Amino acid sequence: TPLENVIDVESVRSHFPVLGGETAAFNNASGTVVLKEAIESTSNFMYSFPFPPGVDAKSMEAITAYTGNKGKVAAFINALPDEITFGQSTTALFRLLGLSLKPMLNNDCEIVCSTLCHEAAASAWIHLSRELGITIKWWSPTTTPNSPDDPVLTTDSLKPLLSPKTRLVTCNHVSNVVGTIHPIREIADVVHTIPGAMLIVDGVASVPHRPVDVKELDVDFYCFSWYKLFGPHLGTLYASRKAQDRYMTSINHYFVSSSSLDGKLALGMPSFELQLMCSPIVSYLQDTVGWDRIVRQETVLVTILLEYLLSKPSVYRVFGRRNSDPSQRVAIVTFEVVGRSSGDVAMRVNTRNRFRITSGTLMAPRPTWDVLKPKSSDGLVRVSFVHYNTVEEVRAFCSELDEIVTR
Amino acid sequence: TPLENVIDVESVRSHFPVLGGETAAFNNASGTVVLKEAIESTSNFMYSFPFPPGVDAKSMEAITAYTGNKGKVAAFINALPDEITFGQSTTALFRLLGLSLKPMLNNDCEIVCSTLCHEAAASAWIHLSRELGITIKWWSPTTTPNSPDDPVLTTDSLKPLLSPKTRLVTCNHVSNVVGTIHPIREIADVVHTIPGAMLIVDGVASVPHRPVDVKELDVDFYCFSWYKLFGPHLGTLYASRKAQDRYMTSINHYFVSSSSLDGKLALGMPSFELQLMCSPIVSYLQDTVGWDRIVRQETVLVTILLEYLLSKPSVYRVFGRRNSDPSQRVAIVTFEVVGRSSGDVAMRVNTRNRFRITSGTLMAPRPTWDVLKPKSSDGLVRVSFVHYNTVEEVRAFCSELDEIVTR
Repeated sequence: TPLENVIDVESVRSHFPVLGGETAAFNNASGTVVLKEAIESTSNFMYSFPFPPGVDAKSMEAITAYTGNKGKVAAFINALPDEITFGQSTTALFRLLGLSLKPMLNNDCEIVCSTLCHEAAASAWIHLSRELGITIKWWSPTTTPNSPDDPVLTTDSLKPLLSPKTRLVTCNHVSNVVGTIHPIREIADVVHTIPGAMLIVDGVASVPHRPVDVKELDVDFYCFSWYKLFGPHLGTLYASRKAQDRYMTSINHYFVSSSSLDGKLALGMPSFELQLMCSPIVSYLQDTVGWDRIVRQETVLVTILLEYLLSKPSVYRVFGRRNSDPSQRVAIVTFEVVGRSSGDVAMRVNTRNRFRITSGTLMAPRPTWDVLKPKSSDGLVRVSFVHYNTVEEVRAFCSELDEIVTR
Repeated sequence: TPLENVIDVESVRSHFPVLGGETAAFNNASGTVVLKEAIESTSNFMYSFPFPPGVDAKSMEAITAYTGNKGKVAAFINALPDEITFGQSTTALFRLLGLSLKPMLNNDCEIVCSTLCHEAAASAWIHLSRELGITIKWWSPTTTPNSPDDPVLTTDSLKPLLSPKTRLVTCNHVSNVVGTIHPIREIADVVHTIPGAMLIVDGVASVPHRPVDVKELDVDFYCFSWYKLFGPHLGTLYASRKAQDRYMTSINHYFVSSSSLDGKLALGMPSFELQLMCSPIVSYLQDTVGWDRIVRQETVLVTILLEYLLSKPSVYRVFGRRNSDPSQRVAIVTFEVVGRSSGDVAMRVNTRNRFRITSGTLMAPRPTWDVLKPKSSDGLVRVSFVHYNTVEEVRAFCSELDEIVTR
């Protein structure tokens, strides 16, 4: 039978009013449409009496709403509230984590970084390394000759780079230019065979597509960005109690208690108005739509796009996993058109403005140019779906892309 | 004649709907009510098609709106757009500026810090000093025996601490626990007698109360926080072209152009939704109400509060300038009640919940405990007005405060 939508298109898209227009949103890995309920929540807070709140009954209700919001976001990733903090961005929070870790590190310790890392991560650990006088032991992904454009992160590739002096291992849960799901719990179990070693995971390309449980991942640190999750431009970093007590030094004022992650890393007054946009998104994803429908909807969308791209192997070179299986890969699909500029293809699609896609290095030169290695000087073409995208849109996009390349 | 409001109370307070309730907002130095037009602006952006924007006509109009917003904010302080950047907070932006300056500094250079500095500043320059192996040459303010609780920042106190190896001088335009206006252009002219030396000014307690022109101040760096300015929890840092080209190193990804301040200091995707709240505030302050009415309204409010406090010298010890003159001091008034806890006084006022005030160290231990030195273990009482506060409110507050202390 022809593949159809799993979601109620109208019910889901009622929360995202701009999706009714001419242009379909196929660049969600660079930023999603904001959840209506999230905007309504921040409006209500910003129209309310300002922080810092008083001791009166109405002020205590506003404190309960703030603490409640943090409690739900913490439960979203199965963390305790004192194990999470809100920041400017993942790039910022990774840099501040570096400053927190630096005092208990030195030039004798080893940092292992995945070459599939976003520069948000790479820049943090390059800067930390340079300040400590460390040279990074870079961790290359594995390709097999039958799947040369499908880079995989394996424990077997990591083990040779590990030593008794390994202290930092850094990788992503998903690469924003590949879309493959890495085996984080397996990597964590291997990293933790080295006493003193900590695993830092960039989960920016994961948390929007899959339910996350940082305790089941047994990661030391996990970080994600709400603007790829129907939310504001705002980061959230997780740090285990063990990792906080053993590895972290406060970067905050001397008089601020350093027990919580907020205490250690929170620089100035936090953006309460942006934080309170987040609990509405948690309840929307978990309860209103649910992960079963989200994953199934996104899987069907990836099936239709891969079906068309893999149908013409002489035209399209698909990077990453060449199946739509949910446990294997999320709805981030990178490819290049053989003998054509990726920029030229993206411009032609975006100029027509029926679909919004992107091309280039996508703030990830190491995975793009050192691993995937597109023939195009302009780099990769990327289409990225979320659950509010429709089968009808993907089918129409495949027709338009075909027209552009067949000309 | 009895002092009356200069503003149209109803017209001004139409932009701040929560001001109609029971509680009067007298803790504006910790956070103001958000401008209605600012909330409406961010709503419209967040309901609009997400960034990063396309090449279509409607996307280019959204780019023009973003660039236009930055252009107006830059003109608000008489800076060029490439001389300003938005950040998480003043505390964060000062810390990132430290990282940018550090590579071209060493243990032979001297950092001079005012003891009137907020810990937002102190923490930045303490951390930078510790990383470079520098000990700060702390700059004490001047008191005279006839005005012992009125600390002043003088060029004459600064000169002995200056050497040919001075590279950083740091102070605030206004202290959040004093409210006195410091002579920044005079300090700048003196700092610039030392070639290579740069002046960094914390203007968080200034920009809400007075028009600012960073070119007339001739400061190297100026920083302020929008949440004390009827806006979001969001910082803006200015850096002169000279200061950028000569003193700053990019902390951003290797592939990002370092010509603009954004290029140098912007970590991850900026919070566009919070930035676009700012141009509405610029047009509200400059054109809708205007600085003449704002300064005159705030001056009358300070006159009524000081009048009452100075009327009972045996009860109230007033810190800072004991006049309401606009060129001398802004509407931030700190005092303590003789033989009474500052905390006890604040609790009694806030519990009644007719007025919102604050007590304590207010994230400024150095000015509070090392300069002002209140007799109370609980520190200072602070009342802070902005132009939307009324003479009727201040008169009523004076009566309530009297009742609490006369008991």
